[PDB]
Parts: sequence; structure tokens; C-alpha cells
Amino acid sequence: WGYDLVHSLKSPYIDSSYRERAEVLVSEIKAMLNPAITGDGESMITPSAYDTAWVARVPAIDGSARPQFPQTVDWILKNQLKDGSWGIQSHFLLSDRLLATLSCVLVLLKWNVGDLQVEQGIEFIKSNLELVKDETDQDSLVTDFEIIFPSLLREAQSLRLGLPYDLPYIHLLQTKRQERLAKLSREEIYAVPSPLLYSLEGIQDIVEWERIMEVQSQDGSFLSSPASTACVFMHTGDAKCLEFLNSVMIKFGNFVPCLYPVDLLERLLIVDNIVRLGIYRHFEKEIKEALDYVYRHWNERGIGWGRLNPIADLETTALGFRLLRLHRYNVSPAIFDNFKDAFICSTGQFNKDVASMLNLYRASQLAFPGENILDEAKSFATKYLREALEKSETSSAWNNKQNLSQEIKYALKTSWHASVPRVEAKRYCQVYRPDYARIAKCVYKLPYVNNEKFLELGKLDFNIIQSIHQEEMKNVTSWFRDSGLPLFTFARERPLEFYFLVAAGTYEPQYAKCRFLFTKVACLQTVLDDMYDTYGTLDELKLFTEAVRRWDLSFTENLPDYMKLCYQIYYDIVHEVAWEAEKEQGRELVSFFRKGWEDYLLGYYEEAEWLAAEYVPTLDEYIKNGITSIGQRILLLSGVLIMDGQLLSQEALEKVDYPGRRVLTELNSLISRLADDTKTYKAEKARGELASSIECYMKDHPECTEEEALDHIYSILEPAVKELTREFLKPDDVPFACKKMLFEETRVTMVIFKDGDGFGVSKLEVKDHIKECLIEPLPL
Ligand SMILES: CC(C)=CCC/C(C)=C/CSP(=O)(O)OP(=O)(O)O
Ligand SMILES: [Cl-]
Ligand SMILES: [Mg+2]
Ligand SMILES: [Mg+2]
Ligand SMILES: [Mg+2]
Repeated sequence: WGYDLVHSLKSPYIDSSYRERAEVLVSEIKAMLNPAITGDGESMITPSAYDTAWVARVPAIDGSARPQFPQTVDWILKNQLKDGSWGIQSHFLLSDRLLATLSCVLVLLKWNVGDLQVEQGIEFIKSNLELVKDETDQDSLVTDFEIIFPSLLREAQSLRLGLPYDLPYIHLLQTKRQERLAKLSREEIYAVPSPLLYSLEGIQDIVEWERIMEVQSQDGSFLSSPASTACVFMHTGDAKCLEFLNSVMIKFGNFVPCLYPVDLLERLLIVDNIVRLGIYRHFEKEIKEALDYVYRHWNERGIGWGRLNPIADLETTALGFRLLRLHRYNVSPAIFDNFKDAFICSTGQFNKDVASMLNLYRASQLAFPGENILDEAKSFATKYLREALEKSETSSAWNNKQNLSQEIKYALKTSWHASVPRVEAKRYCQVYRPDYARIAKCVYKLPYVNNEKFLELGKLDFNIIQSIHQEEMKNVTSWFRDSGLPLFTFARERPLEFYFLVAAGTYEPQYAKCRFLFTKVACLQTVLDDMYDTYGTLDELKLFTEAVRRWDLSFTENLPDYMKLCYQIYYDIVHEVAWEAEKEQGRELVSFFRKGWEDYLLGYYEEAEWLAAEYVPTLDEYIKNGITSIGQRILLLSGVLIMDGQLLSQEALEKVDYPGRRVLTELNSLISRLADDTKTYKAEKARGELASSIECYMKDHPECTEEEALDHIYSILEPAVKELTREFLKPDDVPFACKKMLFEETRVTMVIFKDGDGFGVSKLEVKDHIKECLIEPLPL
């Protein structure tokens, strides 16, 4: 550990060639994304054999005995898979292959073509249906499979095709179809848009075609589905339906996808993946352009996956809420009222429902003060997700291949606030799939979202940043060794731990000085802390505290030897930080730093007076002192004022730092103090130590239990965390890098003190985080 471990690291990724390569990947990605963000190549989505067959059904509008879109028939004839099914070869999903293959077989028969393809398709359907033994054999279901397949299969039956109509699995599907159709509000199909509009081709006996146009989308589609739209067209001759089908053929040539457009969901998925991979700083322009487009379409009624959908989609809306708020757009959680009754969204296909609830769960964590609906949403989504873990569908072959249960479990154990940013990006680089397949009416892919380039850059960029940090850690440990700080054997050496505290969140190459000075101050503080609350006597501390007031090295003659050394190091670190800050900021700051340091150490001294007198403060007194004496304020200032290119006027600084006000540095101090207490108070009790916030509350409330005491401390933390989030994301004219640096240090602090029971900080967890974040590179 420490010096020896760090100087033994020799990362190759520090060489300029690796960053030059990463820059080529960045340019390649910008080019790849340009059509989706700036051009007209939006909605890049794979073919739906199922939907393409429905479009192929449409007869020529001139009344002749041939398809209106003959190119779709040719596509179908040329794209059969080797086993006789139609679908995407890379992924096998039984229900997808069954639906698509039966769909294709029937349209080839309609036009009396493809004898061989039909024969092979029928064989695939028969043989695979006969392999189904029980329900747990069916695997994941494409959207509305239970409704559509029995309908399509009855069409085949009327043609007397050689299919096993009497299989128990087939009877079960008809049973499920009835179960679904029973909850249907039929009169309302015509007045209130609903998810069933996506699949009208499966409920043809139910729909009064003469009434259905009232819920058609503006582009002429029925909920973006080419198949459903084609069906309505064949029954009505509706001109707008035909325009939609034409527009999709024009865009894709000789096939159609199962959803179109997917302009809103695709943009949001692009941004989500770039952010989660940790590569977002290379794509500020593209992310703004994507989110700007989403925001233009953002409205009080929510958003669908496509901007023309006549009903909002929880998946897209929750994802949009989160990314918009995260990028400082003004959104209200009131949009989730669109998904409420008397919450629901427990209808639909399983992966979509799970996705919607994962997105709602994540969105709920970005709550601002007073946003009760998000607390409710968090509770609801958590319950939903824990239930989903217990459902058989979660363990289907398809879901297991994508580690769905693992993903749900990880989401539930992961708090956005209590996250290590660099570590989350590293972990996501290990989960992200370039060939990820999604489910709707058919299995599909979105290549702008899931591709090899994103991951290549993610892994390389992570390794390069890490290698830069490793060189910085050599500098840190080298400075530490020669600094004099190791001479204080009453304190533990933790330079890498403090470097991690800042570097795991504020990682960008240009902020090396920020990280370095932050680390120096944190190393100094840990010695000062031990000196004031443990090692020093009150009379010694009174002397040291007087020296603090005087800012005079000559006055040090009066101090004990160890304090002479401590004062010298402190004095030097304070003024190095101040000089660097004055250089960056172009204004005087020595006086401002000196006052910050005096208030901090005078805080320690008040605390030391209490300890010596065995005085237990009121909780008000304790928190008042603790916000000042915890030391986060002056530590944060020692980093935030020295960020390359980030100018903070006095006016701007006061927006994020102002003792006595609920601004970022104050909220961090408060959260740190109380979070620490929640994590450690029991160890300090059994050690006969200085009272914590818990003990202070119990003195204030002699009748209350320890449990009630801890509960109260949490009732203070939770509101503070919400305020911290709003202060961070709030639109203002404070350089955002500075706000982010403050917030991210808080997030890493919250990781260290998470799950506050008794009981102590986990030294092993800390070491493991440092290993993962700073020591071990990603394999390429
Ligand atoms: C605290 C543990 C588990 C061992 C580290 C020893 C050491 C560096 C003491 C830190 S003093 P601390 O526990 O943070 O209590 P505070 O004065 O910060 O409220
Ligand atoms: Cl996959
Ligand atoms: Mg202390
Ligand atoms: Mg201490
Ligand atoms: Mg403690």
C-alpha cells in the first residue's frame, strides 16, 4: 500500500498515443450519431419480419392482384433463416420466431409465392411448438403474443395448414388471450388511446373499424406499429394510414421495423449510455442537442417513445425526467400523475414493464425538497422490482442470458447519492452490451445505442484517466513522505484514501492541481483532528489555538515540540493553497482562507473544551459546532477555488459557500457530520468517547429511545440530501464544474458512511474501492 504500491505501477495508457486514439474514437462516434441528432437518419432500428409481412399483405391500391409494396414480399423471400424461421439470427427467442414465421408464411400464401419458404416455415412452427412441454418452456414473450398468436394461428387453421392446433400450449394461449381481453374497456378503445392500439391486427373481430380513426396518431399510425396500421388500412382505406406506411418504406427501403419513429426513446437511450459509460465529457454538444430535442417535445402529459404517440410511455417519460433534470433542464415530477389512478403501469410485456419501473426507481432518487410524489414513486417502484425478482418470467432463458435478475438486484442495492462515480462507470463498461437485443412486437436492436465503438471508447478512456491518476498518486505519496506528516505517529497515514475521496468524482485531467491540494489539506486535517480530539491536552490545545489566531511563525517558540512542527506544516499548506487559489482566481484570498481555517480550528477547540469538561451539548449546539469543526468546508474550498479555468467571484462563491446558510459546502458539512455519526456512534459509545448527535438527542429527550434518537438524525439527513441535490442541479451562473466537484465529493463521502448501523466504517470496503477505482485497469 501507499508509497511502495503506487510507485510500482507502470501504466502504458499514459502515453499520448492512447489519448490520440481515444480522440479518433470520439470523432467516429460524433459522425455515427450525427444523423440521429442533427440529420434525418433518426430511428435506426432493425427489420421486423413480422411487421414487414403485415405491410406485404396490403393489396395494390389500383385494384390489381398484387401487393401495394412488392419489395416487402421480395425481402421476405430473401431473408428466411436457415432453420426456416424469420428473425434476427444473433438472438433466438421462441415467441419472436413463432410470431414472425407464421406472419411471413401467411402473406406468402396470400400472394401464392415462396412455396419452399412456406414449407420450411411451417416445419419450423410445428417442430418448435411440439418442443414446448410446460409453460416455463415458452421463454420471454414479445408484445401481445398471447393476444395475437391465437388469432394468427386461427387464420392458418382456416386455410388447413399442417400445424399442431390441438397442443395444450395452444389452448393455454387462447385461455391467456381471454384473460387479457376480459379487462378490456371496449367502448373506450375508440375515445381513449391505449396500448392495445399497437396490436389491432390481433383483435380484428373486436374493433369497429368505422370508429377507430379517432385514436389514430397524427402521422397516421396506430401507436407507431406498421402491422397494426396496415391492418386498419386494409379495413378502411384510410389515406393517413397509407401515408404512414409509405413514410416507413421510404425510410427503410424494403422492410419495416416494429416501432416507428422511436425518436424520443432513442435519443434518451443514447445519452443514458454515454453518461453511464463515463464518456459524456467528450460529447457535450451532442448531448445538449439530443436533450434539447427531447425537451421541445416534453409536456405535462408525458412522452411516448415516438413524439407522435397519443399516449405517454412510463419507460420513456421516467428516463426523460431523470436525464433532463440531471442536465439542468426544468422538469416537474407532476408528469408522473399521467401514470396514476384513483400508480399502475403493471400491464404490458414484461421487459418493458420492468424497464419502466427501473427508470422510475432511478428517476425518484433525483428528488428536490417537497417533492412527495417522488418519495411515493420510489416506494412503489421498489416494491414492484422486489416482486419482479420473485416472478418466473425474470428467470426465463432470454432474461437469464441478459442477467436481468442481476441488473434488478444491482439497481436496488445502489443509491445514486451513495455512489462512486468512476467506479460506476468502470462497472458499466463491464455490463454494457454492443449487441444488446430489445423486445417489443419483435426482437430488435438500436445500433446508435448499442454498438462496439461506445464500449471501445468507454474502456480506453477509463484506463487513460486511471493511468493519469496513478502518476498523480506517485506525486502525492512522494510529497507525503517528505512533508513531515508521517512524524505524527498518533495519526494514521491515509494519503491514497484522501486522494480517492476527490479523484473518484473529480477525475478530469485538467484538475490535477485541485486533486493535489485537496489531498494535502485532507492529510493535514486528519492529524489536526487526532491532535484536538485525542492526543493533545487542553492546555496544549489552548496554546495551539492561540498560535492559530496569530498567524505568526515566531510565536511558535511557546509550543510543545510536536506542535511547533505541526504549526509549520499547517502554515505552509494553508499559504500554498492560498497562493494557488489567488493565481487561479486573480483576486486576494489569503484573508478568506485564514478566516476559514480559524473558524474550523476554533471549532475543534470548543469541542476539546467540551471533552475536557465531560460536557454533553444539546443537539442544536452539537450540530452548530459540528458543521464548522467537521472540516469539510475548508477542505472543499481548498479544491474548488483551484480548478483549472473555473472562475469564482465572491458573489458566485457565496452561492455555494456561506456558513449559516443551506448552500453546498454547508449541506456537505452537515451530511458528513451526521452520516459519520450514523455509521460510527456505537463504537464511540463502547469506547467511552465524546458524545455524538445520537447521544445529544437522548440528553435533550431523556424519555426517548436510542432507536428514536437514530431515527431523528435520519430525519435531518434526508431533507438535507434533497437540498444538496437541488443546490447541485439548480440553474444558476456558478461554473458547473465547481458545483459538481462539491457534489461529487459529497457522494463519495456518503459512500464511506452508507448503511449507518452501529458500528464503524469498513476499512476493507474502502481499500476495495481504491483498488477498483485507481489500481486495477480494465482489460481491453
Ligand atoms: C476511525 C477508524 C476506524 C480508524 C481511523 C483512525 C483515525 C484516522 C481516526 C479518525 S477520527 P473520526 O473517526 O473521523 O471522528 P471525527 O473526529 O472525524 O468526527
Ligand atoms: Cl444481449
Ligand atoms: Mg474530531
Ligand atoms: Mg476525530
Ligand atoms: Mg464518528
